[PDB]
Amino acid sequence: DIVLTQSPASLAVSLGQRTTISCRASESVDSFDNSFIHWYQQKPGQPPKLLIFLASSLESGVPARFSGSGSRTDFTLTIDPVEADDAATYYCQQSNEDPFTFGSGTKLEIKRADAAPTVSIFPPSSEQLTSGGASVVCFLNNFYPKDINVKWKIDGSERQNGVLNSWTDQDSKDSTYSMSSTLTLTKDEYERHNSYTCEATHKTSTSPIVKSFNRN
Amino acid sequence: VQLQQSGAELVKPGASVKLSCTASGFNIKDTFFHWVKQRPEQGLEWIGRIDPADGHTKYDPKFQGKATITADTSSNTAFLQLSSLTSVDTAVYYCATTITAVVPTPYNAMDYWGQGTSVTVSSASTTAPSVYPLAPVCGSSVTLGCLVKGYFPEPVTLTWNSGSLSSGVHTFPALLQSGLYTLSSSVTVTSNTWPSQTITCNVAHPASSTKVDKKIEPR
Amino acid sequence: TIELSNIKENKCNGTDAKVKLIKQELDKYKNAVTELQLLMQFLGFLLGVGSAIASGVAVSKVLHLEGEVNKIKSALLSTNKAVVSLSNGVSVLTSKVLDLKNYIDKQLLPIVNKQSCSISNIETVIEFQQKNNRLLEITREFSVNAGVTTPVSTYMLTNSELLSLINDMPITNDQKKLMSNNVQIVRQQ
Amino acid sequence: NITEEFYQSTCSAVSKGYLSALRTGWYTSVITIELSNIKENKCNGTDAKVKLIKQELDKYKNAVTELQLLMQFLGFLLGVGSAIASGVAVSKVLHLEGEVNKIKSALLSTNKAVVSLSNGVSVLTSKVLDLKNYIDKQLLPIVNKQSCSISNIETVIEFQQKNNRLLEITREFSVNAGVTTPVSTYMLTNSELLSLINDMPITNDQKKLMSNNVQIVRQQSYSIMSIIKEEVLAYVVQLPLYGVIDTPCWKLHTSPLCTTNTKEGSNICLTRTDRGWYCDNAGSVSFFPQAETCKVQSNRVFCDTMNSLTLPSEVNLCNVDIFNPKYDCKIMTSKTDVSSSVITSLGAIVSCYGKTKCTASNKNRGIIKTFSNGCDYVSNKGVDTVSVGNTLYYVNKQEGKSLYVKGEPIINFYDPLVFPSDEFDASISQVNEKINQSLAFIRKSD
Ligand SMILES: [Zn+2]
Ligand SMILES: [Zn+2]
Ligand SMILES: [Zn+2]
Repeated sequence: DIVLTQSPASLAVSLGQRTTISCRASESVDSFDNSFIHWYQQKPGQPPKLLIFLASSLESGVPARFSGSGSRTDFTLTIDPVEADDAATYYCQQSNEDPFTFGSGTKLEIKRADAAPTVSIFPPSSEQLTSGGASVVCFLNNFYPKDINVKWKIDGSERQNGVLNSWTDQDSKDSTYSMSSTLTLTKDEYERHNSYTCEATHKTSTSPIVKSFNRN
Repeated sequence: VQLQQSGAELVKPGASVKLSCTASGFNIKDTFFHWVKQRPEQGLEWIGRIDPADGHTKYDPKFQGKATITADTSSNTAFLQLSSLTSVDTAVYYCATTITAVVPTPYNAMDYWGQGTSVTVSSASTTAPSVYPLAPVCGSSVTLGCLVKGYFPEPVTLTWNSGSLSSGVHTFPALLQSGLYTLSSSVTVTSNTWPSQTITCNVAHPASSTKVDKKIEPR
Repeated sequence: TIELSNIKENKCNGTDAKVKLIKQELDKYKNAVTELQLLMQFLGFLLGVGSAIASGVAVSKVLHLEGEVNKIKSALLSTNKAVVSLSNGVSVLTSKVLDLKNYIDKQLLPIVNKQSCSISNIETVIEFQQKNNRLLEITREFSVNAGVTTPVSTYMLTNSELLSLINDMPITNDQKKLMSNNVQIVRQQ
Repeated sequence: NITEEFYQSTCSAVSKGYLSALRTGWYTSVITIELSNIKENKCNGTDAKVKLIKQELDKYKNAVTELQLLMQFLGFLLGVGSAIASGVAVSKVLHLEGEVNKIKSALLSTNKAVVSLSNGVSVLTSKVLDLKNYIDKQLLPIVNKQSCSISNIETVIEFQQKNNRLLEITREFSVNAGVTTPVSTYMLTNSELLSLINDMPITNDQKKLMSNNVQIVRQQSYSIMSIIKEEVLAYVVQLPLYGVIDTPCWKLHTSPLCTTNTKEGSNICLTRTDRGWYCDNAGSVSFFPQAETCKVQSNRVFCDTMNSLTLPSEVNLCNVDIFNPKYDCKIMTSKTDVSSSVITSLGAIVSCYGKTKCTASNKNRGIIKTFSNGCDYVSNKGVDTVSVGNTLYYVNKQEGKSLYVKGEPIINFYDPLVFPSDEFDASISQVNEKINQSLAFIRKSD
């Protein structure tokens, strides 16, 4: 099978600059005059969208900010200028030989000014407490960069068992991230303590962001 | 034009499943169809292609016996049957064709894609979700939440005010913990909107045939 | 065997003379394929009654079976001559005398989709009708004879193709030299 | 589907599964090509682009002028038709005054119209090629626009395609004296012929039949040159219309039946002479003695009642009991005990006489049967070839079950002393008449 090696695996690019992605083929993907390489853009939750077909042909309806180049085993996708919507993963694909093969992907991240998270903490719902469970949810919204640290403290001592963290993918409009941290306890154990504290350590400040509540 | 694929699937190990992809806006006799597999955090794997006009198929041999591609011009539908499933078959399966092209080739690029069919292989039974409203602790803007805990399998669909409240929403990917899925969603509005205006979390789980609406109410 | 690509309906709007020829040729080819698909679906009195093509037809009947082509198709993917054992047990030699698929699917149609059907270089359309010409005559001869031709014309089997077929026939050098020096009679029989 | 019965008693076989598609009459259409008479081209000079258009216009103008010059056993029982009488009859009507103008006016706005000719008959007419408008309204305008040195080379090639068909038509008719069969692809393309069938006054069952066998229809059709008055080339297309379809049909195969003694002379032989195709239609049975002339595709038989006899249904009795009183079966007699074989639908009849080596062989096993002297039969199930003397016959491999009807050979009921040994079209009763005349006249003298 033809193996397609894409590089870099991920990269950060500022708005308005030009950038390039590489796709290198194991064998040549040319027949006669044509290179059977294609480029697709995929954003989380959606199927891929075709950007460039054959080597350099821009698919109809795709902005002329995308261009393709290359001839035999070496191919390039260029985005110029980079926009906020372009945060996504890009795949190359060959169809010169069966089986059709895809590259392993290049994830494009949009670089923007640093932003501290907006933190919100939520005590367990009245229905869940009736259900005999107790989850404390903490939202950390619209921050940059993705790297962040969350610690849960109960009555001032750290607790890690039972924490479940889920990040969103980069927002296509404002290039921020969001993440959800849920500490799940039993109901009986929840109402045996009083202080619940949610600590976010982010490069936007040396002192961590602390949000807490006391069980009324 | 539209390619509409069938819904998410839960499959016992060793059983089989047949996926469908019904085309609207064009006759499938006039193009070629491809199926593409995408495992979570994996790459894309081309399974094979079909010419619906005569049944001609070509597979990646890796999938031979495992994948069977067929088509029915009468209902304008392409199919993928996956046989004798194991956990490595848990993946998203896509339909695809060339339509945005002067002449359709089986070697042409894939310019239209179905939305994907999410196949999960597991022995576990279906479990309906619990839906919990998250009101703020008892500023200029306020953030409300909705927690959908302990369901199986994926997916669930969550909206705010029946979809009319879309800006300021963050809906987070589901995760497995202890064998079931947990997901949550936040919505941020100005503090003048709530609790002044009613805000309701809408959660549907097709697999368990449940649909509940939870209004966010102050503590 | 002749390798063909089935051309699906082209979406070429425009009345530029260049487009008019490309579309004219693509439709001309599509008709031949459709035409060929229609085809699958004193003392003389003492002599006695043979069935001239009973042997050839018997081979032809086996080829109609499901996926008998794939046996043929895989055998000739790497060379142009292979012996295939059919479902009934008969091993018969098969020959690929022409590969029109690779030109159409990987040289012509890619240029069509790239240049939005407006061909720049007229030489590629003349290239096409020449590539296309033999298949058009083969389908004409069959269309006028209800699928059975005698003598075998140079469009059915070129002169070098037949001479090469003779070398691989299970016959003595006396037979090969006899047939090789009288191809025009061989064609008539 | 198809089955077969071999009658050992009379050395013959009947194949029964088939279905009829009998040509019963004709349908005539008038095909027109609208072409223009061109004035002399004033394009002088040998510029390479120029010479091609001038050459192509000249091929066209000569072709028109060429066209103008051109317009100025029991087979013997059958009887003699006139194959193209109908189409020629229509063709002559087109010569009458303003008949072309009616045709020309009818096809002015569409390419198909039904025209009532002067004699009253309405015929479909088709304009299959419009060289008049192409030349006068696209090509010659582009020449004057670009002063004969065409910038865009594709227009001359566009013309050369249009002009080729008119050149092939004029080439064919130059060799056929205006009446051809089968009708060529240049005369009527496959798509045109299929389109005529949809518009013909016949049932959808007949339209579907003809559409699925255009290559047979094409072979049974005639193309008759008519006129080139005005700016029109007209020829008549004569199509077969199959008035009898899907009735049961059966083919009879026959072979010589002889006594089996080895002594060189003194053998006496007997042959059924009614071999051929049988199709019952309209309460009778239509018999086609030359089964070569009938064309078979799958299990459907296309014959032509021009080559038939119309017989009582009682003919069928000859297969089961040759001596029945209701029909006098046709036979031939000889002393020429020659070996031969007749390949049937589902097997082979082998009449093996004298010292001939007769064998049936399998592709894998080699020789698998050696025949005794006499008339016998073998099924195509286990047998691939049959070898009689130095003749190797391959057997039909059409699928179907055959069944052997054992019986005592009919020839054994005749003694060689009174047997009439030269009768080419005699009958069961006619041989008896010559036997009784010969048995009494010789006996009475003693
Ligand atoms: Zn199933
Ligand atoms: Zn070759
Ligand atoms: Zn033979």
